Amino acid sequence: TSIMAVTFKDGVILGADSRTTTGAYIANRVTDKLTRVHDKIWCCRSGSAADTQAIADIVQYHLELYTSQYGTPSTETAASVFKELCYENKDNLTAGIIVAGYDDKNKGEVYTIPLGGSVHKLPYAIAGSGSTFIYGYCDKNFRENMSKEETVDFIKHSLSQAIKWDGSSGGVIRMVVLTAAGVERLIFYPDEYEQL
Amino acid sequence: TSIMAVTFKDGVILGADSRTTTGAYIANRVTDKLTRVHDKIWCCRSGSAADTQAIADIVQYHLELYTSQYGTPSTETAASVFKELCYENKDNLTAGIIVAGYDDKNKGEVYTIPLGGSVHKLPYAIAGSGSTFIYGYCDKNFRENMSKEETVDFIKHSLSQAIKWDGSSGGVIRMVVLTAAGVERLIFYPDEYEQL
Amino acid sequence: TTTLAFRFQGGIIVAVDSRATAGNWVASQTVKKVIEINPFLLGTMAGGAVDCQFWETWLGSQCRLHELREKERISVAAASKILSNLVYQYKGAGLSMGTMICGYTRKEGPTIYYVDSDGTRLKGDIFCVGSGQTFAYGVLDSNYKWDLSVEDALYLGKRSILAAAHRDAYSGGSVNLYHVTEDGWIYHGNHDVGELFWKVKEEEGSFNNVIG
Amino acid sequence: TQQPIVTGTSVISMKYDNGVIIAADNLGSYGSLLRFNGVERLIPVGDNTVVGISGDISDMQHIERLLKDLVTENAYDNPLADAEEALEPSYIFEYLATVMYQRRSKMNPLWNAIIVAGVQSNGDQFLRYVNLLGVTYSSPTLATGFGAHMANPLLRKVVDRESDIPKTTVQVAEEAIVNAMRVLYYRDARSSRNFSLAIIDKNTGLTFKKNLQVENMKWDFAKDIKGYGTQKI
Amino acid sequence: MDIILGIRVQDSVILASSKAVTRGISVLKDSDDKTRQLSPHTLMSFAGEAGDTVQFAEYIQANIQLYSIREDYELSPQAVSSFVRQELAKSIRSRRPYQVNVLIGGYDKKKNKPELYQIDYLGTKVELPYGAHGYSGFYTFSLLDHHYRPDMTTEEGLDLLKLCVQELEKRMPMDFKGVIVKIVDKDGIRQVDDF
Amino acid sequence: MDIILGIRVQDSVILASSKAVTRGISVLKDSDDKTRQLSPHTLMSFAGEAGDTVQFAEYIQANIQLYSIREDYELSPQAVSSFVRQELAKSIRSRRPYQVNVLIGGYDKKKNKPELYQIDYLGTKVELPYGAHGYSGFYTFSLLDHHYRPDMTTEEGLDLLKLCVQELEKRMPMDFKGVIVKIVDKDGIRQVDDF
Amino acid sequence: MTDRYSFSLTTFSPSGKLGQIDYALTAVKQGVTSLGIKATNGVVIATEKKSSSPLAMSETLSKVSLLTPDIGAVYSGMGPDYRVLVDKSRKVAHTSYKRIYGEYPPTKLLVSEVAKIMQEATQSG
Amino acid sequence: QFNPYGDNGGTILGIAGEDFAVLAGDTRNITDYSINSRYEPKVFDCGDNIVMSANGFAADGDALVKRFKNSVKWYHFDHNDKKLSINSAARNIQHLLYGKRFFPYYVHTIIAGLDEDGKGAVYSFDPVGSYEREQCRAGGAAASLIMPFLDNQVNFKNQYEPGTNGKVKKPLKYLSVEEVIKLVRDSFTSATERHIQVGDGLEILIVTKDGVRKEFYELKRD
Amino acid sequence: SDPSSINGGIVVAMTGKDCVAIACDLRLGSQSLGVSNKFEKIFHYGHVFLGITGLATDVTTLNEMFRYKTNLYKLKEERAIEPETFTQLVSSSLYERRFGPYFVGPVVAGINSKSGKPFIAGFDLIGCIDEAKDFIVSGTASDQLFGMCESLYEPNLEPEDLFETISQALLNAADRDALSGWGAVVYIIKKDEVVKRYLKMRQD
Amino acid sequence: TTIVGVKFNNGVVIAADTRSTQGPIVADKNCAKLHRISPKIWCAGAGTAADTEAVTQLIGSNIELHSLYTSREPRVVSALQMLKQHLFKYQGHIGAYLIVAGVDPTGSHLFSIHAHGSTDVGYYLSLGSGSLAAMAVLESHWKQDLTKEEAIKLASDAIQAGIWNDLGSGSNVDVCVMEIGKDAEYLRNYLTPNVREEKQKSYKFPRGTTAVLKESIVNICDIQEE
Ligand SMILES: [Mg+2]
Ligand SMILES: [Mg+2]
Ligand SMILES: [Mg+2]
Ligand SMILES: [Mg+2]
Ligand SMILES: [Mg+2]
Ligand SMILES: [Mg+2]
Repeated sequence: TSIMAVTFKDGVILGADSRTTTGAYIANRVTDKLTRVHDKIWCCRSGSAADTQAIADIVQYHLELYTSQYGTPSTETAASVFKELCYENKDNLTAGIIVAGYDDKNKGEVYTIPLGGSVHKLPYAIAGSGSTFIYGYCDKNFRENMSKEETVDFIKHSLSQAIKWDGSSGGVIRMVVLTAAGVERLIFYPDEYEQL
Repeated sequence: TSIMAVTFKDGVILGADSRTTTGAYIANRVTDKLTRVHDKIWCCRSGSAADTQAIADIVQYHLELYTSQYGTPSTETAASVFKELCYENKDNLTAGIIVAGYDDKNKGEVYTIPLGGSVHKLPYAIAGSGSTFIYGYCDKNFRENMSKEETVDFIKHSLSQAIKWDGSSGGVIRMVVLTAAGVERLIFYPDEYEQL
Repeated sequence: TTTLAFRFQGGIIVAVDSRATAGNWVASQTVKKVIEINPFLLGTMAGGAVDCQFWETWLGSQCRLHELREKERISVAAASKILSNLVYQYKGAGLSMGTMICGYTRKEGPTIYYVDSDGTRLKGDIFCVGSGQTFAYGVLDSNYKWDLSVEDALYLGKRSILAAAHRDAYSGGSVNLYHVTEDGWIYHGNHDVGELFWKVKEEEGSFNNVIG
Repeated sequence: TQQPIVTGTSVISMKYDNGVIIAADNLGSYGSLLRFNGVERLIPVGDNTVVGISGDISDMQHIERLLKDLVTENAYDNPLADAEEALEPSYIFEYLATVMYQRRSKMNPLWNAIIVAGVQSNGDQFLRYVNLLGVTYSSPTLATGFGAHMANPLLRKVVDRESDIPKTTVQVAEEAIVNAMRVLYYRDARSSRNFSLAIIDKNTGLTFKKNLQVENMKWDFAKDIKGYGTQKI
Repeated sequence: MDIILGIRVQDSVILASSKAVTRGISVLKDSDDKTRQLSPHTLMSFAGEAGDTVQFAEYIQANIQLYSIREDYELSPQAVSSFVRQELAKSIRSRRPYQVNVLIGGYDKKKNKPELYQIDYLGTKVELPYGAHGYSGFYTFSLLDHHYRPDMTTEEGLDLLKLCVQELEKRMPMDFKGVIVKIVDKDGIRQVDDF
Repeated sequence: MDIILGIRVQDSVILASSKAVTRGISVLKDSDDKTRQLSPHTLMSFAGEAGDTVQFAEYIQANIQLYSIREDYELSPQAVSSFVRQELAKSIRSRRPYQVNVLIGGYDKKKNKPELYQIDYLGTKVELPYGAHGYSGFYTFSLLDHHYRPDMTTEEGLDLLKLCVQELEKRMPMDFKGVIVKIVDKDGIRQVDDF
Repeated sequence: MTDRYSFSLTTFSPSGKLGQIDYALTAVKQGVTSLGIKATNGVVIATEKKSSSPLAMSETLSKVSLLTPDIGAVYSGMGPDYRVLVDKSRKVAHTSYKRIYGEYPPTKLLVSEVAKIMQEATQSG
Repeated sequence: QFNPYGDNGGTILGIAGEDFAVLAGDTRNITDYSINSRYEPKVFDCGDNIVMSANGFAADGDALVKRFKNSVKWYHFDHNDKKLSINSAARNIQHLLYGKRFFPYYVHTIIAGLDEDGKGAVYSFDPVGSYEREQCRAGGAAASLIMPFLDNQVNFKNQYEPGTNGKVKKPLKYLSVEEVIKLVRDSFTSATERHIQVGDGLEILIVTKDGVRKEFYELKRD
Repeated sequence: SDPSSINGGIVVAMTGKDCVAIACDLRLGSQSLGVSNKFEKIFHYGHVFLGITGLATDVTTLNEMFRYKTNLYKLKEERAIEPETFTQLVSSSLYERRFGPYFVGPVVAGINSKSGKPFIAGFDLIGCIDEAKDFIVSGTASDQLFGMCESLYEPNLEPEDLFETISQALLNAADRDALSGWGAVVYIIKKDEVVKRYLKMRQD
Repeated sequence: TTIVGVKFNNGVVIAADTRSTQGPIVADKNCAKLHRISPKIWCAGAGTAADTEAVTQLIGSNIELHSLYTSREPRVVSALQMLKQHLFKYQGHIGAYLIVAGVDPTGSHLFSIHAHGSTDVGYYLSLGSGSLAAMAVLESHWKQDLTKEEAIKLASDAIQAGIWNDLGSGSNVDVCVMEIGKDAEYLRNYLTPNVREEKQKSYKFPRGTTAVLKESIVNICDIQEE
């Protein structure tokens, strides 16, 4: 798995590959790892698919019940609920989740929650097996307050390299753009990103 | 450990960090991992220090005896001797060696010899624990027939990132330039490369 | 450790060594391996020291509650079975116990029950428990008679502990003697094995192998 | 029972004549990966206490929330919450020490080593240690992890016993701490150049210094070192 | 403990059980009676792990004695054996199972027939003309298979039992210190004091 | 095998050795002689792992018999015991060590003295007035410590030996099927056929 | 190949003489004079440096050799044979003594070891 | 795997006099080859003229001492400020220890004080609660170095009266508090020389009818 | 299981004024079982004395080995071996079995016949020399001996005073060890006389 | 154990503590850890004490024979090469960890050697259980162009850090100074900061205190004449 979330001027973009493996067999080559817990709060999932699906479903439930009572939750609040589940059940979970969301007050925010269940607010985050190969590239190429087109290129180039080197990653590059304008899904195929 | 060798227009340059660790303790922070097996055939060492020192010393002996009889050996020949030792004794060795050399006929050549004892001739090679973090960066930034100054910058920037992310790597960035002109040693200190 | 107890005409003799070891290290030479449950009942300590201590003083509390409620001395059978049923509840948890519950009542006469941390409960005439038990058994079996005098019986128990104290590395220090009668137990002193060995060697002519 | 995932390395500290100093780098390692470079591991409680934490970062964040909650709770129905009935370093420590030992006794520890540094109401210096086992001890100098092996020897040359504390100024104490942090950067493979330092003085109060860097490093001698024995070039 | 044998003859059931009690290196006792009277015409012998054997036997005894008082009636050997089997079958899936094997020898006063039941610690019940537990059967069954007749007298059964014990004493490595023999018939339970 | 005892009295050495050979669940033999005559006035009893015991004993026997022929002279018990010890000490650091414990009872014709040597499989030699191997000493040494005198007659030694065997038969769990007793004195080696 | 000379080249002649030893002594007789004198507080050994050529640096040719810090040797006869004997004598002082007893051998025992080596060249194949 | 136990080193020594008692212990606290503290008090005044030390794993040591001090406090509340006698304290500590029989306090506990007749008393406990009154007891790291010395110099073991040659033992004459303190100091000085975990400082608590007094002495810091 | 503590036993050596002392217990056992009360652990080759603790078969084997080697030494050297030289021989002999060692704790004691200087030395099972001025200890009660020696010992003791010190050090150490005791022997060694004394002690 | 090596102007200095231990017990309180490979090549050892002694004597012996064979004074690189190839062959089973220092016709040298056969070059080095305490001092006070007097001070201060802070190290400081164009000076017990204080009591017994069974004269002399 190769996943990342990047804040930019107009908000935040989540990116992910689509490969799910059982050993060396690709069980699903068109997986959707970008999952929605609220209208403009999404997450990238890595680790145990069962665990991360179960967690996400519980978070979506919590934020739906939160919204019914207290109105739209913050991205920080969503990250807190993720953390609470991951931290308290750390012995029985293998989950590495990046939380990304768009408020109007706070704008684009990215939180990463690694295996232990800690929370780290960052300008951008990378995770999954393929992330190891792009720590150098992403650190050298990331800038704050990029445009939408620049951020899409940054994510596309980054995950392209992660896919190139990581056997556990591959397929299509899915992306979800979170801004004031709304929610936009993007997809990029092998013939496009491999030649980069 | 973070090590690499890069061919360029005038020949080849070997690069390395200087950190040697025993667990989390830095046993030596000024290690020289760029070792000479012949006048213009050097190698970068990763893995067991005892193993790679023992191998290098044996290769240097073999190439010294080769030279006495048959004149200057090729870089391919040096890589072959490394391979023979690494392959035949694979059960008792933990060695990851990059061989780099300059002929006048063949010019700059780079051979990598990973754990198994296989040989791979490449335009450039990266290895060691810190190499994982710069596969993306090096693949995106490497060009063939670079100048001396460009290649030094490429290696400096690459190992800077490897050092930044890998705890097992650090200290100074040592480099050795192999060309028709001769053998030039370079050193770059933390205050220089950290701010890149 | 070496502990013994045997029934005879004059009641029960209880005899124990005094040594406690942690590996090869001799932790103590002055350990009390006879628990005075009450003035009429005695228990021996082998296996786990605390397990024997704790649960046999607890047993004394249960015996006291029995005779308060029933206005009558508890039988040795009933006292031993309270302890055995207790340790049986703990079976598997890792209690370590090998003890003789000794007493002398009207209805039973002199009675000895071997109680075990595996839940074993055996009535018997002669019992020997500990690392030096085999040495004590030899002296006991070859010299035991029902019609022993209180004086000779006390010596036999003392001599049998000495036999074990000499040969068994994890037994020694001193010998504690008790004589259990119907009216209660009677303490018959602490006897240093070092001084006792030479005394017995000379007077008895035994241990010719040893130079003195 | 768990294993630590995201970890923080050495916390070092020492007493001086008017108070205590404590320091810790800003790194959150992920095994050999130097993952997070902006982690604050010194957490102040009020204006008289600083708790320095090493080990598992997720457990550190949990402890950070317990201390935040402790301040809130102390203020409840407490008119003297900012005066006579404010939280003391000794109260904060004893609470943590209780929690650490309880958690180890349930076989589910907070995988940390903690140093509580502060100044009491009467001006007395407070410096005490507690870890995942609930083991506690006090000393003129205290350090966790690698700091114990490399920092303590250096800090003990300044304050070797109780009688050396009044003779040690804040400038000398801070100098020793800063030098110790440099030594740890040379020699600890799980350390970073960036660190935070906190001074708690009975006169000047709590001074919290962020974004400090290890400087005046010696590396020039590396150029002369060649090979591993016989090599000359 | 070690060896327990059982044989059902014409008009009685005979149970033979070893007297030795070994605790590790030593033989602590050589006169132990490994049996309990459950009712006037029902006897149960037992062998297995220390403590569990007697604890289980006495627990069964108490339950059958309780039934006898409540109903003023003696349960049939078959009924007692089924109760015992269920307790052992319940035990095998418990937190800490009873490690006890039993033989139940009884005389059914209604049917006027002797009955021998063999039940192991798993709750495996079988009605047999003769039975054993552990290694005892390995030495004795070939003799019993050869000599046994359903119309044997009590005296003939005891002679065949002596031959079984003699074979055990010859070929078994362990010294089990002889056996206590008991006979269950229409008149009740009695011990053969010379064997 | 199991139990081997030795006692040095005034003018002779007495070795007692069990007769049982138990291989598996069965006692295959009850008349096995666990001893070899090394020379006319030197006897060696042995106990340990199957095969190794007899192989080792016969190997020693052959070597001492070879020496006796070459020099036309009988080695002293001390000399024989030292040779045996060295072989066992050599054996313990071998690829597959001899797992054999021995007692060497001999009469020194030069000194006119009986001598008993105890040697375990490690090559641990001790000269003793009485000795044993395995668990045998645990049951018997307290009796020997009490009764033994250096000026005992052969008949008194045999009586003390009977008491040791009786204690073993009482408290040992294993049936060792009695003992074969042999006496080593100035006249040579002879077997006590009734014991 | 293989050394197929596994038999003695020195043998007793009918008169009882060991020819090769006598002939070796003849070669020693032709050799340059060397001597030794023992005093109460020391020993001296001496010889002539017979230079084969004046262009040769006779300082590089050491006829007198240190065997141990307290033992020295000088010879007469064939120089190359001496040189290898000195090498063996130095090594045997370590392998068969210093590495066992942690000290250098006494003169007589080192001499004994050198003598043994020379004896073996008189009997070996 | 998580290991809930640790070894904090240290060595303690309790000696019962005729009308007094001492409980001594070094002040060094360690893990592995590192020193945590050169002065970390190990012997504590628990009130009612009782002194206590729980040596071994310091977390369990502190926990036990804390619970016993608490037990003294509640004994006063429940029983009309009655003084907790040393024998009663000893039995109480047994139950505290045995309470955790299957997850023990990894410590070797010693208490000291005066019995109800005013005589010197020392009680010694194993980790799981087995206890016993003793005249002399060293505990902890250098216990094996100290006890044989005490057998010889306090109880006069293996010492006989000159001239008699093994026939008459040296008489067991009573030692003063000044004499005991000398033996304690020499025990710890010797232990410091030959045991790496022993050193830095020696703290002695002396119990008499007048109360509890403290004495401190330096030890080698290497 | 642990070869160095199957048989049990102890040796201690001390220096005095113009004298050395070496002492040992007499016990040989099979773990808990006491087997022999006459198993002496001190041997001598000329004027050099060697104590050996540990596995009893190796104690015996090494004694026979050093008798062998010191006998050949004497025939070739034409003189008795000295303590300093013998110490190096013991060290060399143990280390040649580096990866299959004798499970022993040797202790050398003696006076150099030429210089008259008292000498003691100790080794681990593998050959490392411990050349202490004051004392050397070895065996299953080595901790106890270290404690006794450290407190009881003072330098420049006269032969008859040194006897009392080493005897009391051994006895009280052995009485705190299950696998040591059953008698004891003390050698008092002067330049040209050696006295051997058997001590009376508890036999448990 | 704490051992250090420090380069200076015209040579090199090594130092070591003097405590050898058996687990938590101090076997020798004044052990000599500074060993001689050749007159001007010295080394300090940590790890398995028999292995460090054995390997230095073997290489020291072969170095002497090599020096005699070549008519040249021994070089540190020769000791280094012989040590590492020996240790590598035995794959760490010979538990020798050494700091090798010395002077020769090539100059002054300082190396470390680990048990598996790896070697390192440096201006300042430390090995043993107190190496971290010692290295802290070296990293705090080391500079280029140290004088002889400064290097001795630094080396011994680094050993002291180990003595006080490391439980595996203690007692005294041994130092050896190897300067170019000079005899190497071995300074046994250069510092003595751990003398035991006088005891409170004398434990000299009255004569006749010990019970004796038998006395006898031992015959140490040979078989006598006549
Ligand atoms: Mg290897
Ligand atoms: Mg780094
Ligand atoms: Mg034996
Ligand atoms: Mg100390
Ligand atoms: Mg003993
Ligand atoms: Mg004993």
